Amino acid sequence: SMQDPIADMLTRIRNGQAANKAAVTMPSSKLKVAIANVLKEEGFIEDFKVEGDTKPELELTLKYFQGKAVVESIQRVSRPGLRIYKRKDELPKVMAGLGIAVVSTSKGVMTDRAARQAGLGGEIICYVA
Amino acid sequence: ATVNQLVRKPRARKVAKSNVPALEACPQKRGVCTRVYTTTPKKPNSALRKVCRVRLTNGFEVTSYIGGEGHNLQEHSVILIRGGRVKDLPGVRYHTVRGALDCSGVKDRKQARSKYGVKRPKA
Amino acid sequence: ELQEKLIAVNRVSKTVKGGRIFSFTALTVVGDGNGRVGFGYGKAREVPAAIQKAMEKARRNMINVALNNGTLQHPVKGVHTGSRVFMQPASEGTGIIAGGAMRAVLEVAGVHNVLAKAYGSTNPINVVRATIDGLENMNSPEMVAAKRGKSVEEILG
Amino acid sequence: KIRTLQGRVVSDKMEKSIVVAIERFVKHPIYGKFIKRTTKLHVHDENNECGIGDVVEIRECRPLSKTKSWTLVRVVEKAV
Amino acid sequence: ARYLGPKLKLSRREGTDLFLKSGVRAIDTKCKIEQAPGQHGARKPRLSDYGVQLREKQKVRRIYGVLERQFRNYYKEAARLKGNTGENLLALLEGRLDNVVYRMGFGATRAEARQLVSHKAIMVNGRVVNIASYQVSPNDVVSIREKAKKQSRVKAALELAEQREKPTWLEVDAGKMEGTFKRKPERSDLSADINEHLIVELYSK
Amino acid sequence: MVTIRLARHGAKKRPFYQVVVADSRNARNGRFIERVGFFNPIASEKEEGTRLDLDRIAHWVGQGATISDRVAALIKEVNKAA
RNA sequence: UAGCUAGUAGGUGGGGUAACGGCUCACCUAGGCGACGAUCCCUAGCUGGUCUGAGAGGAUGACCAGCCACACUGGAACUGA
RNA sequence: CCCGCAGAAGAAGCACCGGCUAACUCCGUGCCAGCAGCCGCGGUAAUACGGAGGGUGCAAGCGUUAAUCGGAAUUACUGGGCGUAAAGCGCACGCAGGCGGUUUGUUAAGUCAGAUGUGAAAUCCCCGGGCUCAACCUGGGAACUGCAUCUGAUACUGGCAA
Repeated sequence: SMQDPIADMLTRIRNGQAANKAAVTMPSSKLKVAIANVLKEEGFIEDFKVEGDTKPELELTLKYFQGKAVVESIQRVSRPGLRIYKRKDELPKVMAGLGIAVVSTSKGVMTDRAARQAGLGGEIICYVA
Repeated sequence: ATVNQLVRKPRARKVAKSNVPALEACPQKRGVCTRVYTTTPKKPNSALRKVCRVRLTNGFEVTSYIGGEGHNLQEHSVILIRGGRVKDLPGVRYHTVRGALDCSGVKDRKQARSKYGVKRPKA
Repeated sequence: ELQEKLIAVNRVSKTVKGGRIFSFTALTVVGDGNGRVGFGYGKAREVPAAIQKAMEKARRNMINVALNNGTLQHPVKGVHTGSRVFMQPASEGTGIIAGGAMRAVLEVAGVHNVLAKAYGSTNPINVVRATIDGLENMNSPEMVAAKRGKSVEEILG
Repeated sequence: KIRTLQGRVVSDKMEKSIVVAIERFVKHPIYGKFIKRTTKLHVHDENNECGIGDVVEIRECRPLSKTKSWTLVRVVEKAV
Repeated sequence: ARYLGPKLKLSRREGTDLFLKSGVRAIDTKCKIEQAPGQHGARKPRLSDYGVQLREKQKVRRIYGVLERQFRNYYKEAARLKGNTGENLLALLEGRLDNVVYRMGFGATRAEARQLVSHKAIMVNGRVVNIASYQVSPNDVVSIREKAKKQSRVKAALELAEQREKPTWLEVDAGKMEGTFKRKPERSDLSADINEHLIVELYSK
Repeated sequence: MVTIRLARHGAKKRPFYQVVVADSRNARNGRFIERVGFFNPIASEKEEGTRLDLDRIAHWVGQGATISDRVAALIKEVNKAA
């Protein structure tokens, strides 16, 4: 009954990239707009924006290189039935480090590579390699 | 599936039953060999397989196969059995160690002599 | 220069009004040892007629796989109808530690140092296609930094 | 500074002594889900100012009975 | 140990020359290689991929004379070492002094060169060793003892090795039949005809 | 009493004693309190045959520890200078 | 094996112990534990570790070290730090 | 440990050889005798039984049995399934339990970072040292993935308030 909105966000990106949709709209949230900024600064999406005041609408324009998606895989690792937290030294490297893992640290959400050089770990959200 | 159900009831490991239940963790046992006789195998094969009905020293009473060509077992010979089924005989799970305590080695083996227990034809 | 390898030969049957007709099916792989592998599967009435029919299908079904200086780029999974091949770059974890019918598809591509395991049905026809799509799903750092990130130094630090 | 444990009163029917359940999120050893596990404790209190359903801070003391080694510190969060 | 047997029949099974009888006889015309490892030597097997891993192990063992339980312990100490397991394995076999004094020329054969260690004859850094398996550190000299030296053809086994390769990671002088051990060999320095991949892949199954 | 004594380790005909602080009621290689050095009688004249933590030993004898006779000869052959 | 418990659960007081304590008595209260498994049954010395395994795990507790328990069987106390 | 001396003199077996699985023919025997881990071999030309020759593997051992893990992703946390292969309760309502939209504040339990105490020694691992090498012994370090307290962080989860 919509108990994970974060996995609903990655599912819309996954199904949108599979269906060759040019853009994906979803109900916005403070956490969704945070991890969408991680994908935009890392190059998986383009040009996310929030339209609305009381019921805001997160809208992401997906990315294609040739006739293929950019996110080949976007998994959700800490689902609400099983939360996963990692220390600094066992933060995962996804697809040998050429695909990022969004980790929620106490200094905001960032990639795993950003969290290692910042020196702290946290709840890992998704493997968006 | 469903990790919250495994917490309630963990993965039941399948127990493993032994295949030779004549006092497990014993490499051999010793029995007195009542009723040495010969029987017939299962369907695609045909011979006269020579078996014992040995009475083991722990109180069990099992049948055991006698390898090699011709034996000397007679009804009271205290022998030594080991594991290993035969597949041809319905419920023979053990072999007799040829060479041990009453079971002579097989006459005129010259090849694979440590099985069938014969001692290196000197001359 | 185009090193070949024969995987397996079966004896398949047909069962017609007279009796049953036996045919032989040969599964082969070819490769240059450089990152270009292809497999062929031919069937014929004789064994050497099938192995050379399968080479010709293998020479024209070659695909290009980007391997990282003798080994893979990243771990990869390889599902294809009952075979669930997993691989690992195994950074000079020397040898092709891989099962039969996967050992030979890796030695002709030029891969020298994998760790690999075949889960599921280890049928040799399916595990060959299971690695070959699994090899081509593996992407290079200079081609993943062509779509995201957009320099090689950014995605690897 | 002392180890102070919080918890909620389950029953109080026994004459200057009380039982307090304490909850702890323990990560499961094998599976890794954080299970909520209870911990009952027989807690001593003179002037027995507590009822059922009441959040108490307790602390560990010398044995005061067969089962009691914990004593009351203060009652926060009074039951309605 | 040491197999004691028809030392050139092992070379016929591997189909190569393992350098096992090049002592006084120069060349191996008198062997009938490539045609009879046994009675059925005219046949050619299909030689499945387990067998080509096996024959590569048995080639490397029969060159250096190591038996299997000692050879397996070399693989364990080449797996845990740093770097290339296949190259560390050949670097350990080329560090035993029965192989080293063969490489220095003091023995015309590795089987002779280790019987020169059962002569109480070879001496490294003052000490006589008696151990074929002695790993030589890469700053060392070896020498022949005064007692069992100049045993004329064992001295003539030295000049035989001027016709063979003159390896790189060694020096000799033939003064007192003396030599020294530089750095451990490279993979390119040694024979470069054997596939150490197949030995590493053999022990993983 | 709390004693400072040896504890024989090593191989047959090749001993290796570890000077150690233990309650005297324990076994020779038994339960101890802290290891405080070692002593090799088969030292082979190379660099080392005995090493003792003297400030850690002198901490113990000020608490009432009793140094046994062989290790008392060891602190005399360190000589506290050379 | 689904209910178990009457010194049982708590309180006061006296006694007892090197020491807290139903540790033991008298009295008062009627509690205490249990489906995050009480009780009952079967098995078992525990640990550092060992074996296996890529790992996670599974199996295990010989030797060596730490702790416990026992000394023909069932009891009991004496002496004594 | 070292020196001297008759001196090749005192010192090589065991299993396997159809497939898996490295290694083959001949004779004997004829669904008998037998083999066998599995699939199965034997009914007159047995590379499968029994000898012999030849070979392969290992070696002062080599086989067999027993036992445990592995292979077994066949109890799947990592890492499986449930239309027909084994598997969705006959269908609901529901307490305990698990999970929970969105915004701000606060708390800091989970979580994260750092520190301190501890996690006995030995083993295991790393760099060394010593027994002629090795096993073995040993120095130093790492590790002991843990637990507790302290001081921070506040994205997420929980608590509390709106």
